[PDB]
Amino acid sequence: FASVYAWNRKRISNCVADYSVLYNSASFSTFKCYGVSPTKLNDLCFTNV
Amino acid sequence: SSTASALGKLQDVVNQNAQALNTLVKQLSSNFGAISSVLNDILSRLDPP
Repeated sequence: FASVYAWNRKRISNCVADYSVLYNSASFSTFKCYGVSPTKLNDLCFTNV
Repeated sequence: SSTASALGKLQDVVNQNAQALNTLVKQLSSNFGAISSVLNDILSRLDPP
């Protein structure tokens, strides 16, 4: 990865994102989300990420 | 038949009623400090607490 003063920013669009497979993994120490419930991340279609 | 503006009272009453109803309907679309003005979105995006 990069440093904190040169953080990489990338765009995600025109793709089929699967969040259930990302969420169910226990390798993530902390996963806290604001404004959207993670369980309901699979029924929402967005504009840009 | 010719001269207009002789029926100000009735038109004024109708205008008052229509304007009150219109502003009542328009008040529905305000945000009131929440995150969205439509209830179907907020129910389908957040968690009950």
